[PDB]
Amino acid sequence: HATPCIKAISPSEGWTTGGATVIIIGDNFFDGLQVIFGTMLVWSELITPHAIRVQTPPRHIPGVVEVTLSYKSKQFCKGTPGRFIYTALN
Amino acid sequence: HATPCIKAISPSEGWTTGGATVIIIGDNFFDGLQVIFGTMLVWSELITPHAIRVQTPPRHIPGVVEVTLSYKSKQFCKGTPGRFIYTALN
Ligand code: EMC
Ligand code: EMC
Ligand code: EMC
Ligand code: EMC
Repeated sequence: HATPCIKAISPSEGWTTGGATVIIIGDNFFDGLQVIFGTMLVWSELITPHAIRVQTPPRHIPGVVEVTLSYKSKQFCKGTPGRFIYTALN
Repeated sequence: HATPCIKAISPSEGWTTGGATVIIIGDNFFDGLQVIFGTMLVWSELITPHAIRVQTPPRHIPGVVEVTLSYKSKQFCKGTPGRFIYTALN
């Protein structure tokens, strides 16, 4: 299908303080594609039609989150969500 | 420990004629790092310590290649190399 799809993300770990640049790669990306990162909608930008750059949001609490894709307030469910582990320095 | 390594490549397939923009994600990337497509070495452009950008070199014959990294004429090899598949239009 031509539905947006995440292959992998790097880095897949980051501090709770956030702000680190994450690259999401996969299939069928387009400008306007929204990225949802631990439930927060983040600013994003296509590097190519196969790569997206986002900054990690801050997160109150350490642990695994999902990275998913959405457009016009409607999420896509093709494939496997990106997985990102927040860690606390503290 | 601090060694450049490939997690994934997007897209992982290209035409034998080369020139395609490819994003490679991983860890420990830096300025001046080079990429080997089977036997062909190309330059990269750093995006973050976790992603680089290359243009695929042409390959005379279609097929699967191992993708590895290099710096100062010295190839790295940590973990599982990347896989890129050349396809012919003909
Ligand atoms: C299911 C391939 Hg991004
Ligand atoms: C978990 C359904 Hg997009
Ligand atoms: C530890 C292989 Hg990027
Ligand atoms: C041939 C695996 Hg460094």
